[PDB]
Amino acid sequence: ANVPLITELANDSNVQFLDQDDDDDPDTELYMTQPFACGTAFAVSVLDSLMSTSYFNDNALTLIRTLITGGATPELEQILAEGAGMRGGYCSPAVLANRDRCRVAQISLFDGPLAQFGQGGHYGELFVYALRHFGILCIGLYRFRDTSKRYVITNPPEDFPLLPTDQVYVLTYK
Amino acid sequence: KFDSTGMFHWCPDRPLNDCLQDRSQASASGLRNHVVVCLFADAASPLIGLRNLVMPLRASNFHYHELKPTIIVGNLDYLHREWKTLQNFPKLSILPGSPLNRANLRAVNINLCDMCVIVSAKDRNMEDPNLVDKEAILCSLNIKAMTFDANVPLITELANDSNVQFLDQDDDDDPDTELYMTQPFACGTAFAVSVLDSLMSTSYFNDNALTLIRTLITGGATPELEQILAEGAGMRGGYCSPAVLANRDRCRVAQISLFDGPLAQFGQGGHYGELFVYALRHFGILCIGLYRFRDTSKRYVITNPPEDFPLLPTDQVYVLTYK
Amino acid sequence: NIMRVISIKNYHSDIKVIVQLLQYHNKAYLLNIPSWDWKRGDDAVCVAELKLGFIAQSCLAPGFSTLMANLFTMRSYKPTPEMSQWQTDYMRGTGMEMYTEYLSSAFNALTFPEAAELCFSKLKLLLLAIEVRQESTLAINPGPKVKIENATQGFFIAESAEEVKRAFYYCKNCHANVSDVRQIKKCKC
Repeated sequence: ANVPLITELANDSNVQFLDQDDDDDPDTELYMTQPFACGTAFAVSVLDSLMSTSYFNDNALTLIRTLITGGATPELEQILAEGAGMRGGYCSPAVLANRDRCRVAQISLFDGPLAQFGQGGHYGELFVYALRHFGILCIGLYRFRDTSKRYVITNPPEDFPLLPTDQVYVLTYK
Repeated sequence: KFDSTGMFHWCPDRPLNDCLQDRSQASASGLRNHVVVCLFADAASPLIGLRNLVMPLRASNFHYHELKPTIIVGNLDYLHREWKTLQNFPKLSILPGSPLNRANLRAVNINLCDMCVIVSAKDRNMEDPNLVDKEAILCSLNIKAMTFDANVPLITELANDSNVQFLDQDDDDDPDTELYMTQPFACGTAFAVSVLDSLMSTSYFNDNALTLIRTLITGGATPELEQILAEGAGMRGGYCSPAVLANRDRCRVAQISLFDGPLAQFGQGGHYGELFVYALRHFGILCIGLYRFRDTSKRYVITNPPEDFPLLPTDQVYVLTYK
Repeated sequence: NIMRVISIKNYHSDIKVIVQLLQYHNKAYLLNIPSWDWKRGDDAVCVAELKLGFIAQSCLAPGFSTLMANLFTMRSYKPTPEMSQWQTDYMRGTGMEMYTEYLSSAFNALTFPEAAELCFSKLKLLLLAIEVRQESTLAINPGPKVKIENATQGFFIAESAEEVKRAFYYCKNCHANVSDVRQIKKCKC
């Protein structure tokens, strides 16, 4: 039962049918629904909304791809266009230095040096202590539903409490 | 070596696996100064009849070493049907895969090429009117954009005429402008199928028109071949007698430049009339028209200019030789 | 859709064009068009790249697909009294969106960690990236080796564009001890 799942859905209103505890109206909009907050669902219609964002903010679509694909350079587009495919080679030390870049990852506050904040700290204290000593940047939280679904919080305020059983989105550099 | 008629070059009934190649075998073979044919087709598509492209390239007018080898690029399941016609010709080289893979093109060497043809064979004029030659237009753009260690000879089969708009970069032309006045149709990079409907009129008015065309185009398509090809046996071999081999000595279309040679004296600042008479008396050569550079590498066409017409050094002339 | 772009770019070369493709490999055919310039505003939105890409990042860290979907898209903040605690705090997050603007002179010759501390503590804003000069390029959360030059574009996440202006209007001497952050809006430092 306690399984990580994620589903590609063409139609948005079909999100209704997934979960058991549907404490939601049919008239309610997609993003406010339970499973889309937990990340068990995902719509294809989000890609049409990205067309708008690319028009208004010029440096938006670039930022997205860098976060998503890992490191999709324009060199690969030209190389993949040839038809030979992914070319091998073990590379020089200069090229292998490019791997040292950021990646998205999730950290819990059950164990580790950051667990001191989990008993009853704040998000601001976590942010500064992470950035100075370790070189870590926190984006947002990923809490339990009540006190195993988990809703999302993108960039909370400074004065915000933190439970022990919480999880945080992080941009590491190692 | 030759046909029963003694007009084209001949070979025995080869299977398809002799002339087939991989990318490595194509690159390993040092091909230069050759013909390429980008063929777009499915397995279950109608036959074009590629014999009529290759046949005039393999005329008995040209010697064995002079023949330009052809390199067809397309689907196998298509070409298996057309092989029964093509098998009896020298210097073919069928490469599988689509002509949009640059690896297929770079192995074949479009870099060193005489002419790269593009032909479609899919079910066109069915769904849309303007998005018909999308595969032909993309392929021409693909080759122009592709570079290696742009200046490529190209020619494209277009069903719709207004699609000529999309080819060139420097389009200094209105959309309302008629086909023949457009840039690429003067240069010869484009060619319409709609020209064949206009030939129906010419055949009605002038009785000895369609005959003249075929003699210039096909090389030597006699009515004997029509009866022989009707039997179903195909292109019959035989090395022929000296009487039949005398028929190969006939005219052929060819192009001459005025950069080098004995005619280069006129290129500095002569006239077309002086070139015409000097060519005809001494050599036995007939000039039809000029093929100039655009300005002072596209090249527009001039069919039969006046006598008092200047000639630049970097010019080219259409010629009917007899050797 | 590529053919459509050709006709558009044929009619007028200097025009901004954005395209939806399905396969990733078709992006190369846009580069074959000569008037196509990604430097000057032209873009290409692949379905397959982004569709599976969001799903891929969820495998690494779950629920990131929603974070990103809510970040870039437009969402209405409206806390009603019928809602519970977890639903209300979620809505606060969805309203926060992507905004870019130049930095002040105070950030010159500082590191990215040292920069973000001043942004989070005093200005109450987050930083993701800086447009580093070279052919310029983007870099998400760089190390302390890289420093900031003059007139560098910041990458922020915040409630609205009005709050991001506080990055531009700033000084070490003038805007030091300010309690209420709404007071900071002075040009003449």
